[PDB]
Amino acid sequence: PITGLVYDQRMMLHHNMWDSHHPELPQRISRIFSRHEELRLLSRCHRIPARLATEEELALCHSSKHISIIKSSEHMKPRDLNRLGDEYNSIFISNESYTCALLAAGSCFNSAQAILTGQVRNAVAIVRPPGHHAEKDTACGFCFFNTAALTARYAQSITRESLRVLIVDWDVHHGNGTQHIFEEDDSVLYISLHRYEDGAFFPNSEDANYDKVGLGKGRGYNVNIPWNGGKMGDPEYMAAFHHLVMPIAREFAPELVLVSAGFDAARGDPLGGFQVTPEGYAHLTHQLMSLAAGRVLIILEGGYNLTSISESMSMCTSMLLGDSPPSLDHLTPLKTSATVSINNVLRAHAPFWSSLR
Ligand SMILES: Cc1[nH]c2ccccc2c1CCNCc1ccc(/C=C/C(=O)NO)cc1
Ligand SMILES: [K+]
Ligand SMILES: [K+]
Ligand SMILES: [Zn+2]
Repeated sequence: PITGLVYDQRMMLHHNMWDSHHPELPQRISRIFSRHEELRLLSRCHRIPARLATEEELALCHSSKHISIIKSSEHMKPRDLNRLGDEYNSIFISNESYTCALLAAGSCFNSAQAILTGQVRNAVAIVRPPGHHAEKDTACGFCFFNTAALTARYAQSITRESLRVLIVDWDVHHGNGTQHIFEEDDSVLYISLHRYEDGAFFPNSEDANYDKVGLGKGRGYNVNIPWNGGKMGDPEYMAAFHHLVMPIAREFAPELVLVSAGFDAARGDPLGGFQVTPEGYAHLTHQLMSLAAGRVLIILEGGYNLTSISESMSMCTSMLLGDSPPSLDHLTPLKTSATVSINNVLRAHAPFWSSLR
């Protein structure tokens, strides 16, 4: 019945030297942590310690070349930090970046470890920098290493090779890194809900479209739910969970649920442009809690409204603590394009999941 929570203010050291007003702020995790305390949530949680991930552990998903390059930034002058950052898409690097990335990954490892050994049932991870944009061989979208993808591989390493892990990505952006890493894998099911706008939205690749269902023996284990036609919210995401996410999740029957929990699809986020409410995230969380005997780990990704992400992630923790879900309203009607999007995904994954038809 116990809920774990990991947070370490050392992960605030990662910062943008040239634009201190960059959205991926250090206070993102501190504000969220503060909110948990204000709402009597932190006290009801078991504090899981943070730790450094090992280079051995990074190698579960990342090439040795990529690891060494990011690792070397620890001892770089500001000038070389700048040039290294410009070699990636949307990446800023400081001398503490590599360490914070290791702490973020290491924190989720211990959190995953605590769950699988029954030390806790579920857990929240207030970490930064994010990870789902990080590829095997490169950094991208404020991400250095793919925390979620590494946590899945880590979880399998301390249990069994074929441990069925479901990764749900409700960050408003597509987790391009997490998809590519498990694209041929059937042990790790990847489901992502993301604003798409026919490729006109970060990370601007058609890899995020509904027709990308996986490769080889991984066919059907990659579920892209791409939104088109502007602002989406609770009605759309609940409908997506009702008819796609949860039915596919039950058939897959995961033994561990990892949530790439960005909160930029939240109401009030300057980047996402969506309007998912804290009550909405609570119900998303609650639905996922019915899977894998409640073994759920909520990992922070994006989210750039300090009030929105503090209120939203706190709601998720409240649900994990077993609290009653708040009242959800105005779930009807949906934007028409949302129904169309869900219908395209259903059509695409109908051959692989009988629970859809
Ligand atoms: C959004 C933003 N504000 C800035 C301020 C200074 C420097 C770069 C920036 C950027 C990045 C612009 N590149 C495009 C881009 C890249 C990444 C993202 C967010 C992705 C994300 O965090 N997903 O979880 C959004 C837009
Ligand atoms: K996503
Ligand atoms: K997969
Ligand atoms: Zn995002």
